[PDB]
Amino acid sequence: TCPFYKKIPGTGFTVDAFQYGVVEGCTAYFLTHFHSDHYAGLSKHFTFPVYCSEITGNLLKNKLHVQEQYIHPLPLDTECIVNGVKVVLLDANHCPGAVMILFYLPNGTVILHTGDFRADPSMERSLLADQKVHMLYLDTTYCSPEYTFPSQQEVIRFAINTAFEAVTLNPHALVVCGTYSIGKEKVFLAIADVLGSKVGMSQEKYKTLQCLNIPEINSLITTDMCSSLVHLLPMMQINFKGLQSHLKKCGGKYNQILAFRPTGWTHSNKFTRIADVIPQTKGNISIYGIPYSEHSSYLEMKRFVQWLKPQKIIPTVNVGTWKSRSTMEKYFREWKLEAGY
Ligand code: NI
Repeated sequence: TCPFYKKIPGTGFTVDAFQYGVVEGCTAYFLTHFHSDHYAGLSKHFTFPVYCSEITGNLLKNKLHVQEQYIHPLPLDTECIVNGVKVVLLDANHCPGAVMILFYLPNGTVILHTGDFRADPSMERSLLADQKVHMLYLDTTYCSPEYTFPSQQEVIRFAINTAFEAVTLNPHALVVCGTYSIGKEKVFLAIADVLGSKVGMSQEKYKTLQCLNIPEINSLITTDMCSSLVHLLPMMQINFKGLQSHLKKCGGKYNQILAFRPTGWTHSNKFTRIADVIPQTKGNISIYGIPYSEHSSYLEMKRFVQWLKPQKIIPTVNVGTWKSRSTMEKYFREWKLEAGY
């Protein structure tokens, strides 16, 4: 049965709420982005209206085989009406096609649902600036002060310099990037760009990238592994076994692998600057752990919330346990007392 935090009060609307069968009273199902925990339950068998970004709709059509009649894509940054309610979709700075949703309720209440997001200062000069927001449905993935991480740009610069040096040193080395969902594409696109290469990958992965409205994408990606010095593999294969095995498959065309594993936070973020990072190595294979986050750090989340000054916060992540809920309520209370709302 559908939880309160996926319901929008005073509408027939739900968010990211497809795994409970038919939700009684729901007249429109929003989907914030194409990640499986959020789309869970959607299939070609779904026959109610789904509202989402154009990218998310392309994915729904092509990967999930949801029928076109049920897919209602909306442009971003544009005031639209849905079932007689005014709504706006905003860029979430998460994965391709991910959005936050602004609901302007008939009674005059304004609600922001962040979906999944990485808070940024640019969000402070959006349509959010134009009026008070009363309720915030918040991505609390890293809502604890230990969660720090570098900027996406620091990480990319690091990846670029590292790959360029290794391949200029050994022109027969192969660059491999690990992947499991959409998101974090800039890792492999920036590396490929500095090496003058396309990125090679499986047919299933190519098909996914072809739905994302990336400019000039046909000149950036290919299913011909032979013709490419940056390859994508499933994240599960980024280990010394998987990478040796892959190296055998390429027909001796390369004699070395340099691999990247973009992770979230893991415990060593507590000490190490990006400049100090060093790989695990076994022989002619070297693996780098890089902390590329598409969720807010604790400090990013705190700044956004203290700017927005909402009357109520409703978490959407880590809600299944009392300890978690209680911990998060303590931070929200500190933030409020500090900022004076
Ligand atoms: Ni997500």
